[PDB]
Amino acid sequence: HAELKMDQALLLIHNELLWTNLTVYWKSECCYHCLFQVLVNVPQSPKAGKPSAAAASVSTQHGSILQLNDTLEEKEVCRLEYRFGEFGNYSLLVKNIHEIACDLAVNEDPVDSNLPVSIAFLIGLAVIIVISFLRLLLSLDDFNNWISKAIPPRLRSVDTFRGIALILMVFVNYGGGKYWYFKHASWNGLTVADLVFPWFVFIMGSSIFLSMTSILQRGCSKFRLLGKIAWRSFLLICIGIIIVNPNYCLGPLSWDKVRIPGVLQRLGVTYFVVAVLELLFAKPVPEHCASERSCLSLRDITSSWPQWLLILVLEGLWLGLTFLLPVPGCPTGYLGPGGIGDFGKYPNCTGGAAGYIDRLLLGDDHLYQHPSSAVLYHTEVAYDPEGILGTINSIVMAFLGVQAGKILLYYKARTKDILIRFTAWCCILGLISVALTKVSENEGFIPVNKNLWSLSYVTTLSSFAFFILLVLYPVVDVKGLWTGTPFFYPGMNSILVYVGHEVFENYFPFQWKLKDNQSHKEHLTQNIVATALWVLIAYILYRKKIFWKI
Amino acid sequence: AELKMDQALLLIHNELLWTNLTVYWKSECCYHCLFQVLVNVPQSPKAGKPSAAAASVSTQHGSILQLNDTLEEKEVCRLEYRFGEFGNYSLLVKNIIACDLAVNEDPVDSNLPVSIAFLIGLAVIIVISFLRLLLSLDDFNNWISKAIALPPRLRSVDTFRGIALILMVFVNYGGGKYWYFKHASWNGLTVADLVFPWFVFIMGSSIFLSMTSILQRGCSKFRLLGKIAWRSFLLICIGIIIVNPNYCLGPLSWDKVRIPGVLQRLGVTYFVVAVLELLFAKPVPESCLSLRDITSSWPQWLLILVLEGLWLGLTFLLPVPGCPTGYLGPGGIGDFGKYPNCTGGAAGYIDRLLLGDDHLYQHPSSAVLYHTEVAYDPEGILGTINSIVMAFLGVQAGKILLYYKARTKDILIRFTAWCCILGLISVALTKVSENEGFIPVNKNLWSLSYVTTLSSFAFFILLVLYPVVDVKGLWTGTPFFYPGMNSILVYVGHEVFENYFPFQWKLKDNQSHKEHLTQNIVATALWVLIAYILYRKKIFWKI
Ligand SMILES: CC(C)(COP(=O)(O)OP(=O)(O)OC[C@H]1O[C@@H](n2cnc3c(N)ncnc32)[C@H](O)[C@@H]1OP(=O)(O)O)[C@@H](O)C(=O)NCCC(=O)NCCS
Ligand SMILES: CC(C)(COP(=O)(O)OP(=O)(O)OC[C@H]1O[C@@H](n2cnc3c(N)ncnc32)[C@H](O)[C@@H]1OP(=O)(O)O)[C@@H](O)C(=O)NCCC(=O)NCCS
Ligand SMILES: *[C@@H]1O[C@H](CO)[C@@H](O[C@@H]2O[C@H](CO)[C@@H](O)[C@H](O)[C@H]2NC(C)=O)[C@H](O)[C@H]1NC(C)=O
Ligand SMILES: CC(=O)N[C@H]1[C@H](Oc2ccc3c(C)cc(=O)oc3c2)O[C@H](CO)[C@@H](O)[C@@H]1O
Ligand SMILES: CC(=O)N[C@H]1[C@H](Oc2ccc3c(C)cc(=O)oc3c2)O[C@H](CO)[C@@H](O)[C@@H]1O
Ligand SMILES: *[C@@H]1O[C@H](CO)[C@@H](O)[C@H](O)[C@H]1NC(C)=O
Ligand SMILES: *[C@@H]1O[C@H](CO)[C@@H](O)[C@H](O)[C@H]1NC(C)=O
Ligand SMILES: *[C@@H]1O[C@H](CO)[C@@H](O)[C@H](O)[C@H]1NC(C)=O
Ligand SMILES: *[C@@H]1O[C@H](CO)[C@@H](O)[C@H](O)[C@H]1NC(C)=O
Ligand SMILES: *[C@@H]1O[C@H](CO)[C@@H](O)[C@H](O)[C@H]1NC(C)=O
Repeated sequence: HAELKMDQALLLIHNELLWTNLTVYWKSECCYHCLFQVLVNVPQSPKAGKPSAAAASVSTQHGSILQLNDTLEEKEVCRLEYRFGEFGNYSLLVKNIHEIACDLAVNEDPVDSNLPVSIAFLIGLAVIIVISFLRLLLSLDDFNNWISKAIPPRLRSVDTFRGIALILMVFVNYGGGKYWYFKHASWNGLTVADLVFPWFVFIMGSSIFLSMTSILQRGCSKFRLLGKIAWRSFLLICIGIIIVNPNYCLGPLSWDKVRIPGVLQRLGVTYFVVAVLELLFAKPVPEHCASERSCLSLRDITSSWPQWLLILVLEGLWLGLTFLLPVPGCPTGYLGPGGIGDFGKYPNCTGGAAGYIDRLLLGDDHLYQHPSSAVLYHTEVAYDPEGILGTINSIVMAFLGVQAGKILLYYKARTKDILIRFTAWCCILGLISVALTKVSENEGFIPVNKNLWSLSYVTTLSSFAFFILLVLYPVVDVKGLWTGTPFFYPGMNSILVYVGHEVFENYFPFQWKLKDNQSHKEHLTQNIVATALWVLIAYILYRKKIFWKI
Repeated sequence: AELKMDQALLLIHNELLWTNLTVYWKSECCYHCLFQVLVNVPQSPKAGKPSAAAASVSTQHGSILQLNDTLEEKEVCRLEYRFGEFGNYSLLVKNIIACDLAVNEDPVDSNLPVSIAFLIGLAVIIVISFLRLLLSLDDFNNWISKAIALPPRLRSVDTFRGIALILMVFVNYGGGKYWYFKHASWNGLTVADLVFPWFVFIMGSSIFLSMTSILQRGCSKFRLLGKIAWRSFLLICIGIIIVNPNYCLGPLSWDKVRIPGVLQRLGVTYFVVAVLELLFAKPVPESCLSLRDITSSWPQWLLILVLEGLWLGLTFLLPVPGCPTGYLGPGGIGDFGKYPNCTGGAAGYIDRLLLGDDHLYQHPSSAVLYHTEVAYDPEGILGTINSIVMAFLGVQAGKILLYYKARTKDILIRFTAWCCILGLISVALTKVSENEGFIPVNKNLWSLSYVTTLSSFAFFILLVLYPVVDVKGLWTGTPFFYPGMNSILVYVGHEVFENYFPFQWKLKDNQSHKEHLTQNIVATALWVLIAYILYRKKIFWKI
């Protein structure tokens, strides 16, 4: 409604005081321990009855804490903790009451982002898009008729899970309407965009076990499956480094500024490690005890105890490196965001041990230069979310996916046992996560961090994945009440969809110029249309059996 | 240092204290250009101290310099030297009025055998590296076990298309930024200008070679018409969406979308010529001079002649407002600058009238030389007629290849006859001159002489490829038909992956031909390798 943009409310401040230099400090409520950034400097009023006013633009995404203290006296005047709307015209008046108090007034009502659209506009847009697609499909055959008138099967629950993850990833990678909850969490906590990648690693591990056991029971030597695993991991790493990581619109690729790690690099490294582990210890899948009712046998874990032992050793290594690796110019065992986080006393300390290891082994230029904490915590250093330390927890979560595959493939005709074990695993992983985080975004022993790929992050997302599998496997596999109707085509063409949406970022169907580039509705509509078009492309590549696999 | 690629720093010293000298430059290859001012050199402040002015002159080909006084407006000397890349030329002029132009530093001249011998050396090095990398694949693994469509594709059309694809991948990436590996500014023929017409010719030949097989094997005409229409629509949509816009500048908008394009023109011509062939389709029949391939296509020939007449009439007779009728010139400063905004003439006027100025090629091939300020699309509306004509010439080549399958001599005789006829037509039209003649060879207008010249070249290439690769089998096209079978995928990939690392990386110095040429050769070799890899796995993409 003004020169504002993208969750930014203009806050006029009337310094009605006569002889006080007033400065205005602001800090979002999302910050755990952040410095009070300077917002605006409102000078003293020249005379009584003629206040001096200045214009400042506060944020809107999540809360706002305003601190007013005298610039010269360095004494607090008053504090506010308002939640300014998207395009509000809030006005703050500070004046003597008789000591000094500030009054906040809402000159113009906010647009109330996500309140107006809520679910009503979402349902309306979905219905309109569906009607338009159906009309286009029906009228498409009209042109063809005018001329005539003139003269071991793939598991479907895993496919639906991967399709859900892929749809969510395509939505949140394109922006997801540029909403704060559809983007990545700044440093800690969990958002909608933070869920997909751990789910992808979990499904990768489950598919690793499924494919491994299917190929081995087909009568194939381990020395050929090892070559397949190594080649697939190498292809993943190379594809990521060459195609996915760099933004070639900026310019040609130069090794001095090549981002070595990435999503596909991490996927390939973890795939190689966990698949080679499973190949090394690959027990044949045994038949059930013919009861299949409420069997308590833990043969699934007692047949994979070496893999579990090595995974726990790796997790202990991750904990030791995170909490006991002296980082120069940084507290040992740091988990904060740096920049202005933790009151700003460690500005060049994003990540801590993981960031130090990344900057040491790979160099500062070979890391993600725009980490998710840069926007909020003002981190000036380069931290890569897919670093080296986090690869250990990525391997751990891939192995948890392997465990889920073991659960769902050992007891193939014992769906009650499958659900019992999925419930048990979800419960125990949730208990571990709730012990580590203590139900807190930034408190607890190990908060839910994606950039660090925290152990609590892995446990929380693995519990979510186990619950999702518990919901999907009966409905989509056993009961058959559902088939993942809009989901499993991306589930089958995951790699194709990922590579395509990484390449065809700005292409017209997935991205077009907007009338209002600072509108949430326009961005959300564009991102939803792009996601729906990627689902349509995956469905087309399913109808014509074009399944790209590595 | 301060110089750029294909430029020489021309120092100019004037020993005259009574006449300021302004320096006018004009490239030798331009037909009729205004003498654009190069540098203004003031008079010498005192005797024995000539004023020094430094200017950079294009060294690609020719440099006509005229010095005339800025006050008396009278010329003092004229020189037509052809400078060299990264040179250092000092031009001293004194009252004796004569101009010396003594060269100080010898030019690098990267267009010299440093682009031939070095190219061969780079190719040898790349081949050796690839062979060494491929050799150590199975031997190491073995040593580690101790520690533990009724007829086949012609392959001549495929080799021709593969040559065209290699050329397009090389010259689209820049081709070393050489002047002869780019599109000639308006009239003229270069290595880049030869690619697209060959693609249209091969498209027509494949149109016939596939249409007759489809009709003879198991299919009807209505399903084939549906397939032709769907393929044309797909090509047009791909050209509009994926290929034409360069999305690195931002999201697509309708006010800045280029409606014409390479694939749009190919799809439109495919639709038109394939529909004509399907409508007038007759079985192929099994004589030193039969002439059946024309008696069996006389209706299509009549339609093509009518289309050619329409193209000629529109080009030479459509009244362009604020422009002479029958204008084949480039506008800008071309044709003595009397038509600053007339690029294309009738074809450009039709494009701007129908599709609008905003939906055209913002940066045509004449902007670099003739300084045109208007938008002219080489793949416009009017040139589609000549594209259809050459697609039908390719269809005629396919008719020759398919009628006389039994008698190879009956194919070579027709090929040499058609090549000679089209070469004679082109010689008559252009008067063996790039800028003279009735209709000079011009890719931007897709001139009729351009179509005839490139079709004669294509007929000669087919006449030298069909025997060698098919009749006696001297040489299958080892680096050629692998892209020949994946043409559409190769084009789409190099139109999508222009900037990706294997095909493009950062250079030590962007103003160097030995670097750009190596980059483009590596990219083309990698595209040939990718097409070969897809051929090995049989992942051919069609439609
Ligand atoms: C890389 C990626 C394809 C690996 O996932 P996957 O589950 O291993 O995917 P694929 O379908 O490629 O699986 C490969 C093999 O898994 C096996 N498999 C997969 N699903 C299976 C199932 N439901 N039942 C049995 N086997 C299965 C098969 O053997 C398949 O190969 P085959 O069909 O040739 O035998 C996938 O995780 C991905 O697309 N990642 C990129 C997305 C991402 O990481 N996003 C993060 C945010 S950017
Ligand atoms: C592929 C392209 C050249 C035109 O297609 P084509 O020449 O007809 O080749 P395709 O490989 O698409 O083949 C299409 C048909 O020709 C057939 N065909 C091609 N060569 C053949 C041969 N030698 N013998 C028999 N049939 C042949 C194919 O089998 C297919 O027929 P089907 O319908 O029976 O499957 C075109 O789409 C393209 O690549 N354009 C980009 C290149 C370009 O224009 N560059 C300009 C510079 S940017
Ligand atoms: C705004 O002014 C208040 C009032 O002084 C500051 O509060 C104290 O500032 C001193 C700095 O001299 C600190 O040592 C104290 O810890 C602060 N708190 C208390 C309770 O005394 C406040 O810090 C000022 N704002 C900023 C951003 O510095
Ligand atoms: C769900 C998610 O965002 N995952 C990873 C993320 O993927 C992305 C992130 C952003 C984009 C962008 C901006 C556009 C696009 O079209 O493609 C993307 C893909 O890239 C970062 C590492 O490269 C990490 O923050 C995340 O692990
Ligand atoms: C030999 C040839 O390719 N000619 C066509 C030409 O191709 C090009 C030209 C330029 C580029 C560029 C700039 C980058 C790229 O990576 O791709 C290209 C492809 O595009 C113009 C119309 O689009 C016309 O001059 C011709 O039809
Ligand atoms: C407030 O600051 C201004 C300079 O920005 C200064 O001129 C003025 O005197 C200050 N007010 C007081 C009361 O010191
Ligand atoms: C906010 O309200 C004040 C009150 O007068 C007004 O002057 C100002 O223009 C308003 N802001 C906008 C953006 O309309
Ligand atoms: C050359 O140009 C200068 C401008 O600096 C001018 O003063 C001088 O008169 C000119 N020479 C002649 C001969 O007019
Ligand atoms: C330079 O001066 C000469 C002298 O008359 C003139 O003929 C020529 O056209 C001039 N060059 C231009 C105007 O480009
Ligand atoms: C060109 O030669 C002159 C005369 O020797 C010299 O002063 C000048 O620096 C040279 N230019 C370059 C770029 O070396």
